[PDB]
Amino acid sequence: MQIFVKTLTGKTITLEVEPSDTIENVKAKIQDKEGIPPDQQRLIFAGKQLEDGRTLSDYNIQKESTLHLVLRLRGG
Amino acid sequence: QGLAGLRNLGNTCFMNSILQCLSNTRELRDYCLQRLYMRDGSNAHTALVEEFAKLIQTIWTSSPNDVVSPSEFKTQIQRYAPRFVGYNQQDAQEFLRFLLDGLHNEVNRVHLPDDEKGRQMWRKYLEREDSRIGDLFVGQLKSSLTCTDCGYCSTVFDPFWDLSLPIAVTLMDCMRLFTKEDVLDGDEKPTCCRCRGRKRCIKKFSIQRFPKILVLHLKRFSESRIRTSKLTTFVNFPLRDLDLREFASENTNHAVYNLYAVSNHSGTTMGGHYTAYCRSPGTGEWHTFNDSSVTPMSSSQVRTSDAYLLFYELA
Ligand SMILES: [Zn+2]
Repeated sequence: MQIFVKTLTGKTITLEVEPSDTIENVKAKIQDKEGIPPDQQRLIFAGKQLEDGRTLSDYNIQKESTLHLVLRLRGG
Repeated sequence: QGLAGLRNLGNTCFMNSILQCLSNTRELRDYCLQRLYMRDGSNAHTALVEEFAKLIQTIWTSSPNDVVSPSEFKTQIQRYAPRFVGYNQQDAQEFLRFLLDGLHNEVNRVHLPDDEKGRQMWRKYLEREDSRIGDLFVGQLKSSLTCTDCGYCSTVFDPFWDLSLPIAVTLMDCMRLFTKEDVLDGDEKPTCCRCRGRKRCIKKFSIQRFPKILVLHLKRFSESRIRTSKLTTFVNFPLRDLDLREFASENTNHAVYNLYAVSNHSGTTMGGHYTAYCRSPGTGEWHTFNDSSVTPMSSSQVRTSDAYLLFYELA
């Protein structure tokens, strides 16, 4: 199925995935497309940050859903 | 009074900044102070909502220049998000996302026209995720994907608890960038389910349901061959009357917000400091919270290029 990612500049990119694909696998695809290292990506959907080790279906991500890609401004 | 500062436990200003923003989120604060939470989960755990609420109750029964320790609280958010176990510098929006997800889970009560599809998707979402926390933050995006070959418009509806906005500068500019017709072509060509082949498509967001509290997260980041850096662009956001009607899926649906809190970051993507500016629910007056230090400020000092998360309440 296809899903989208809204990237840092607001560009949207398109991924082909399966519900059973792991979030890490998704970040790997984003990296193929955008060259951001997976450890730097955070993906947000329905208010949850997607975690490595889960799959898309654990987050109920449907065909043509959009994941929102952000990085980090570390501070403390 | 609500002007207690929070103790920095070691690079925890990202955490303190968000907690003050939530402390001054009126309906969320009240929920804790009336302990409606005890009345109200996805598992057996309640200690995160308990310590969060006791922290808010302590801030709001405190005297100015009291400093409150969020130590007990931190111990509990760590169990949801082990990322926060240490005392490293961290991202406030990541923190906000895990914190609200944790609170939410602990008090969780659980072919058509597009309009109707949206309303049914929404019900499906609330059948799974329904809490007082969600009540406050949750909204619904509509995404329309139109094939430029056959003209089919495929619509889907995704819940959101905040919006992460590209930086175009005015806040409205950033919202227009978020909601613009995105042309999906070349390597991004989607498969049209009617054409059943890859076609140039146009994808566009609009807001189908507006939340009571709208958190906007500015994507202050730029990826380059040369370097990943923070964008320090000044994004001019209004204090009052942020009117989002032009972004609504339905023509009339009125959606006007006033600011009440801002989480500020200063630095790079790799390190820096956070503070908060927050308007007191009771008095309407703004204060700067920089950990243990709380000082009055004027609303004319609230817009700065350090703003990273904006907390708006629906008027
Ligand atoms: Zn088509």
